[PDB]
Amino acid sequence: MADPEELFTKLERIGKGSFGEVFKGIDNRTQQVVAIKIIDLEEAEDEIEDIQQEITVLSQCDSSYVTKYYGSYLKGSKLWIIMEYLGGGSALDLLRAGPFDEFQIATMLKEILKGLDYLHSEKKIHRDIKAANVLLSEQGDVKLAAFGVAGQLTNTFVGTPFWMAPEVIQQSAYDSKADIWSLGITAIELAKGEPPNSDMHPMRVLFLIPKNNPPTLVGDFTKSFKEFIDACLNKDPSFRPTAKELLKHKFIVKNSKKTSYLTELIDRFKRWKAE
Amino acid sequence: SPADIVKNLKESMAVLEKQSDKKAEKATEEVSKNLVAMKEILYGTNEKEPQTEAVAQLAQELYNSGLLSTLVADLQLIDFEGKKDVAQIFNNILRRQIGTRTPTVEYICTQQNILFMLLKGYESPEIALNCGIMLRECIRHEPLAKIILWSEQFYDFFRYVEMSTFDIASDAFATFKDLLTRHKLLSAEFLEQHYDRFFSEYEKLLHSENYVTKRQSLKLLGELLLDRHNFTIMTKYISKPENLKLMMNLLRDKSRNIQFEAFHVFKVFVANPNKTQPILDILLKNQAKLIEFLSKFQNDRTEDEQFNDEKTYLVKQIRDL
Amino acid sequence: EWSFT
Repeated sequence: MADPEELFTKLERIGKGSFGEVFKGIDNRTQQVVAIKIIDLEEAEDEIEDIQQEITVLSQCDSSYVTKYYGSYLKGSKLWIIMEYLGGGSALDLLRAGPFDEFQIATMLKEILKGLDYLHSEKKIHRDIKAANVLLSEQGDVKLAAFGVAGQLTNTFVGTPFWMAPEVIQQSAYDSKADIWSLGITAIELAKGEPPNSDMHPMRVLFLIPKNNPPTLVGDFTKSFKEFIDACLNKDPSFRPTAKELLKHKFIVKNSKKTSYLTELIDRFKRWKAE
Repeated sequence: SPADIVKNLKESMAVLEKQSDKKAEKATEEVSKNLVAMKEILYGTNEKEPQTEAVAQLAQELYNSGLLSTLVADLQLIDFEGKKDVAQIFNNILRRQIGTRTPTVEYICTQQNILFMLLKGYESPEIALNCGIMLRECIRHEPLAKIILWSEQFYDFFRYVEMSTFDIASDAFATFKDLLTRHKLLSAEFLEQHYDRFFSEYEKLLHSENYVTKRQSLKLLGELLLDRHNFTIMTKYISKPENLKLMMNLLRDKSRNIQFEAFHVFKVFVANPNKTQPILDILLKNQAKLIEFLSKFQNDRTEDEQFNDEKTYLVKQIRDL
Repeated sequence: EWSFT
């Protein structure tokens, strides 16, 4: 009996390019800003139980390194999923206004890694780790987008194979270590602005990833940065460090700073953009 | 030790019950550290294995303290991540056995009121979901499933699955589903022994304003009928003419999915080799408009083969009377 | 529209 259209106010679509299903909004009661996802359910018709599982899993997380779930509202047959909104923007959006310090990169990775640590311990995985899902508060807190969050035990897809681990591609038996692999790519991505083989055709990529040598960080970056990345990007999953282990890697430890300092980036972006 | 750890946790447990603030922030933090080392013993630290000797000695020191009953009785008082632990620890014990018999089952057979405390948890929104994870782990065992399905507190679901919170409504339906399904030979024994009242309340579900509730119930009706164990119920259902009156209308529903779901219950009435009079009274009176409907009904669904087979069939049936 | 009555 709760009408979400009265309860919330839909503002611009976060699918500023992307899903025509996610909007910035306001909780009319609290005035707190939220992200609102609207799912058709008629059009979906593919296991409401799936969409609900996707929610039960999300609702199980209370880490401040993964975006919060606030609840769901049914109007007719459209379902409003309300999630925590992040004013800073994404690492990918921030990148639009120039490159990052190894300090800034390491600060973020440290945070993401904590998210991942939390997620892994609950036998969960992320499944969509990429600069675009590294979100920031205006205060500079860093957290994983809810999009990816999933149970290990399980339109059911990813659109692009760039961040995908070679075993995942081979439909192979896979686990949390494939997240670790994506982190590796995300790193290269933060360092370079785009993942390895951006210019390539996604079909061709898919067959290179398992066949070729793992990609590597190239150019003016410290040895430990490169070494971090070479750690993540091991073809053999078992030879990939855990999240917890990576948290104490010379690159992280030598280069993390307070997350507050990340607001330099936010500010820079704000200064940069027109309008 | 596994012996003291339950004694160290029972004290901090009792302390929190019926309290504060300064000694509440300190005390409720203690229960947390307890519940983690608790869960640590049951999931093998980093020494690879849960020992199975330390896990055995721990397991007994639990029904004896009886803290489990009260732990559920005051779940609201625990913190989020602790509540998460509580279920995680509970879910281990419920499963563990020597091989021959599950001792947790026999223990809960004794302390009975522990089960319905969980079904009551559906009224606390801050505890509802947690409780779900426990009960659906509890329904897995036959002797625990016997207790709930045949209880008076069973018919509470019909407004639990209507609860204003969609999440909670859903989670309740998941248990509801799992009860009337899990042990089909147990579940079947319940339905003919209670047809009138059960289907009285169920009929309300199919009339719901809530789209999901409506859909999921109609879908769940389908599965319940198309079941080898529930044959005696389906026949008793596919003959009352009120049941067929409804389905026919649900086929006119604003929603594609709902209609299609209704069709699968509808077909079962019209496929009956032993149709009873009132059913034929309705089918004959509508004969003309029915062939007219099934001809046009979801033709877009071209590659559905079995569906179209079912359709061409239902028309022969209706045409030939 | 179905006819029942």
